[PDB]
Amino acid sequence: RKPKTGILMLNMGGPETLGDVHDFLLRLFLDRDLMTLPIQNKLAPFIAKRRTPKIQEQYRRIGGGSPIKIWTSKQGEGMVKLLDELSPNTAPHKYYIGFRYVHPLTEEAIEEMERDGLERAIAFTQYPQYSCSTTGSSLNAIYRYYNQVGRKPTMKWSTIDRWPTHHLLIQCFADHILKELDHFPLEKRSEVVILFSAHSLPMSVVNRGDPYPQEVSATVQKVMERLEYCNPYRLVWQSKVGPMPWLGPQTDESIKGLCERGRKNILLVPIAFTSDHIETLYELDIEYSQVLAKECGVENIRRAESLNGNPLFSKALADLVHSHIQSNELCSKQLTLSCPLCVNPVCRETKSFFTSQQL
Amino acid sequence: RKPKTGILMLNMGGPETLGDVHDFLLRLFLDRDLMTLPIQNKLAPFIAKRRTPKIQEQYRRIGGGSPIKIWTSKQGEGMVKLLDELSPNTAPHKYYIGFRYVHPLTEEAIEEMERDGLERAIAFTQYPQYSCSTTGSSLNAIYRYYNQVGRKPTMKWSTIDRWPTHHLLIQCFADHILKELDHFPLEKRSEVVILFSAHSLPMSVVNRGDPYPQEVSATVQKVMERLEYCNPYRLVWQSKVGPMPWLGPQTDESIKGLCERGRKNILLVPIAFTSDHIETLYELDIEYSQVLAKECGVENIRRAESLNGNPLFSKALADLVHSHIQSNELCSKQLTLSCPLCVNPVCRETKSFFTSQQL
Ligand code: FDE
Ligand code: FDE
Ligand SMILES: C[C@H](CCC(=O)O)[C@H]1CC[C@H]2[C@@H]3[C@H](O)C[C@@H]4C[C@H](O)CC[C@]4(C)[C@H]3C[C@H](O)[C@]12C
Ligand SMILES: C[C@H](CCC(=O)O)[C@H]1CC[C@H]2[C@@H]3[C@H](O)C[C@@H]4C[C@H](O)CC[C@]4(C)[C@H]3C[C@H](O)[C@]12C
Ligand SMILES: C[C@H](CCC(=O)O)[C@H]1CC[C@H]2[C@@H]3[C@H](O)C[C@@H]4C[C@H](O)CC[C@]4(C)[C@H]3C[C@H](O)[C@]12C
Ligand SMILES: C[C@H](CCC(=O)O)[C@H]1CC[C@H]2[C@@H]3[C@H](O)C[C@@H]4C[C@H](O)CC[C@]4(C)[C@H]3C[C@H](O)[C@]12C
Ligand code: FES
Ligand code: FES
Ligand SMILES: [Cl-]
Repeated sequence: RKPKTGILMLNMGGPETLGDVHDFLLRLFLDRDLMTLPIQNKLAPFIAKRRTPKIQEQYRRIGGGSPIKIWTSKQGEGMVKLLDELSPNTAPHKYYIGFRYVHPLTEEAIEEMERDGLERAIAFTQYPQYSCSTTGSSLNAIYRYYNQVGRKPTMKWSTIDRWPTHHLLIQCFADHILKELDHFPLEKRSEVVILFSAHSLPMSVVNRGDPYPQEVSATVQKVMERLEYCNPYRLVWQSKVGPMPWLGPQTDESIKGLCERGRKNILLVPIAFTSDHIETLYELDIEYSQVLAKECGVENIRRAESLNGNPLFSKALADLVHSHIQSNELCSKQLTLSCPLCVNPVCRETKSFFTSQQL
Repeated sequence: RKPKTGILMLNMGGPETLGDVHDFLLRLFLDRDLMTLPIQNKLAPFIAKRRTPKIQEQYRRIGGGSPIKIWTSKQGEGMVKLLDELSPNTAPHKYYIGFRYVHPLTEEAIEEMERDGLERAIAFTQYPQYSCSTTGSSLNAIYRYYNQVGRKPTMKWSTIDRWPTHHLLIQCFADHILKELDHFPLEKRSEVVILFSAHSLPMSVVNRGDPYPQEVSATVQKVMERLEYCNPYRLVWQSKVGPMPWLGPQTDESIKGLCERGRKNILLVPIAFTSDHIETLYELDIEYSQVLAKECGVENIRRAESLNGNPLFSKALADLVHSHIQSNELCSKQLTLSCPLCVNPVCRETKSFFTSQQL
């Protein structure tokens, strides 16, 4: 039996091996939805080859590459098997992986989606919190596809563009946090500082009105509420890159700063990206961690697990697709509003694309 | 009969008349908990004198002054009256007004709380979201007082240092928003953009690790969930003041930007300060409102009411004190953690002051 309802899972993806790094950065620095540079078509191929060594080193430090493709597939299969039982009417359900910077590319997934002749297609972002640089770009890619190809869609599109506070997403964070808290000495458990750490954004993106900072902040509050504020916490921002101003406090500074002030037990929480990724300076570079413990007497710096393959996550995914199908909405109301200082002509077009879909 | 349980309502206060503007600014720029300047004791008087004209002008544009004292008394009386019934064991209760920069000063209130012979004092901040420059300074003032009169408290202190998501606070916001939405033509309601507007913080305070932006974001999300995301929204920051970088987007530029992009109906919501204050450029300056109205034809720009006299607010204030008293907590868990990059040695002393209190 042919597939009825297709679920396109959107993410930036990641280099499978250190060999895939160059082409990851290449596509990344070419993404005008993410950034605009002078003579970009020529500077991109450069910067990519230029930073490849550095990025290659960082991925080596965490296993040799990104496991996103595998976790997404395993999560997708778990979502589908549950979707076939939850909503018989829209079954069979089939999932497609739509990575932005590496194969299987977004356009490739759409292209294949068109061929299987689906009745309904769902652009399901894998970023719980919305940013024009993440979800925005993935959704813009879909619009850019049909327009670069020159023809209209042959299936009904809709989208789950954000889910910063989905009750089952919150339950998974709380569970992973409790699980890691148990790894600290029993007599220090209540002194542990929970440090929520999300990827920073350049202030120029924040200042034009990106909704990301506000949604990440909302996820954090729901998690602490579920945990009944058992420990103190802070929302900090990691991996800023370059010399320009980025939203702080930086995770690096915060850990050092916190240690210089007596807090020896820290629990980092990946609150805005659901799969493993590049870690922070004090977790990786061993030379810096020594100086740290030698002066501040750092006791424990731990990191909660990523929602990788927790089966309770698949239940979160399927529950979202199910609700979406039952509500008949084409996108959240937040998507109908562009950033106050948006200067990307494609944003409006992508918006209209989804609000204008049939059914 | 004498007062048993005293409730100290903390806030920055405000100039009652245009004549009280100088001393207000004076005490403000002298606040070391708010900002640190070189030879501050000399520079403060100058800055205060140099800005009084502009601030007097601003307050005149809104009626000639701030009504914070009157509204706080009203809410205070309503809170006390409701407590005496909710908590008979701690009754009778008495509210005191502790403004930071104008009479009745924080110190004046504490000094009077002693004389009344209270056997319990509650430092209750009127800012739902915590910032070191707001609630932090007012709490630091309580510690700075006893550390001046060289003596110790004759009563037991405790504090309600934050309440960003108190359910009755959320209901009030949603009620005022719905009520204001009705003032727009009904054929345009669903298109009204809800602009939550909170006072900005300098980027140096944000990067230091101030919890304010994350708590304000939490209030926003709670309010929108309560309204069913009936309209699109954005959290923006107002009253920048100065040349240095502050957290954006700025309310002024967001309104201009939103209008330049076809969003004609905007609803402004004062989400982080519960009483009337200085408004934005497009609400005051008539020269700008016109340019805006004709360069990009804006239809309606309205501001929801401040949670001034709404009785449901008094009920929120009372429900908080009651819950606080029955939980037996001395402060929130969050107060036990200082900012990652704190450089104010008084902060941790203020912390110990509250966590070390009897019972
Ligand atoms: C401008 C910008 C913005 C943004 C945003 C963001 C968000 C919201 C999220 C995110 C993410 C990310 N990224 Fe992001 N972002 C950016 C960027 C970037 C770059 C450039 C890169 C590559 C690396 C280097 O250094 O080069 C990235 C990248 C990135 C990735 C990979 C990395 C790691 O670390 O792992 C991640 C996952 N990013 N992101
Ligand atoms: C640095 C800083 C920080 C901060 C924060 C804050 C928050 C969180 C909240 C707030 C508030 C306020 N303020 Fe604030 N702040 C600041 C500041 C300031 C100043 C300088 C002033 C006076 C005015 C002028 O211009 O000078 C103020 C001020 C202020 C007041 C008065 C105004 C109006 O607008 O009305 C208000 C209410 N503040 N705020
Ligand atoms: C000027 C432009 C930013 C323009 C803008 O923000 O509006 C910035 C962004 C990318 C930068 C370039 C990239 O960082 C790659 C190169 C880095 C070298 O250290 C300087 C030359 C170099 C070629 C940079 C020149 C210049 O600083 C660029 C081109
Ligand atoms: C960090 C990287 C340069 C790396 C390198 O030279 O090795 C530089 C080059 C292109 C830069 C970006 C582009 O200049 C476009 C944006 C310009 C804004 O002022 C900051 C964010 C912004 C998104 C920049 C972030 C950062 O400074 C980038 C990404
Ligand atoms: C140098 C000092 C900041 C020191 C520090 O951060 O460690 C800053 C903060 C307050 C500033 C002063 C205030 O802004 C008041 C004046 C403003 C004028 O535009 C310049 C002179 C002026 C007198 C400023 C001189 C200088 O930039 C000051 C004194
Ligand atoms: C706006 C005001 C000067 C007003 C005037 O000259 O008429 C200046 C003088 C003191 C300055 C503050 C002080 O320099 C202390 C802080 C320094 C940080 O770098 C920015 C925020 C910070 C809080 C400054 C905000 C703003 O630039 C202030 C408040
Ligand atoms: S950059 Fe946010 S809608 Fe275009
Ligand atoms: S500045 Fe935040 S605790 Fe001191
Ligand atoms: Cl829009």
